[PDB]
Amino acid sequence: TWLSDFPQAWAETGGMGLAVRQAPLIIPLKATSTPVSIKQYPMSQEARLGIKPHIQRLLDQGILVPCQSPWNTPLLPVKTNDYRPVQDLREVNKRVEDIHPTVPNPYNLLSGLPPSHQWYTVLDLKDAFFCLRLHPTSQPLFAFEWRDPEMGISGQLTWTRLPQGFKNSPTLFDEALHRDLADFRIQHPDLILLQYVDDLLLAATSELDCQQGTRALLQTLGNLGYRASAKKAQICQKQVKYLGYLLKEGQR
DNA sequence: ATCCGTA
DNA sequence: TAACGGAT
Repeated sequence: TWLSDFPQAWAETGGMGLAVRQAPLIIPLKATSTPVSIKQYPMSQEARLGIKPHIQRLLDQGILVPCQSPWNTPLLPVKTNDYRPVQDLREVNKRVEDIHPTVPNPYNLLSGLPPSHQWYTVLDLKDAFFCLRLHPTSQPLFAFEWRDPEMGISGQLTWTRLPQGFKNSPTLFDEALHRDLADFRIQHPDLILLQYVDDLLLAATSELDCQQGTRALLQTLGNLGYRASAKKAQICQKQVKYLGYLLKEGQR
């Protein structure tokens, strides 16, 4: 199967990703920016318990590390009745220098799919932002408080990877992956590759070309340190769901 | 929690 | 202005 020929390429079988060719990201602040320290709002035990194993996992993965920083933003519990950690990074976002929004809207992106290429593969990358390292100098920006009263735990944690909730993550990820896949595009002139942050579409003129192109794309992604979702993967189909659209016969 | 945008 | 939906 596809899952066994490319074990490195799938979130299921490859372990965590890390885009090794991408230098750790440095996040420039606006000229007048001063650190902001917002106090953590008290969390109910239910929400704390709901969130705890997620925090523990990220610590075990090295994605969260202890720290002490002049920046602090609130951790929110967000619920299905399962709680997930959602950091409110809005006051950090306002203080970070703006970048040009280079991710195309899906309409314009799909306008680049010729009707000549009707064999499709759709892959989405698992925990994409977490594959990009954050430079130690910018890590402090994203600190929050983790207090576990019934374990005598207090202190800040922060991210070593590009974080959810950060206004520039989607754009920075899209740009990083474009740099990492540029050569692939060069080696495969006959293929169409659409990238929308972590959502990929490969289109080919024939099923053979799609099979051979998908193999090469999976191999490339795994080698670069990215991980595709095998569960959601749509491989060499005449019809696929991409970015809310149904792609079929060159339509949509 | 807090911030932004329809009767 | 109260109220809500959606966002972090």
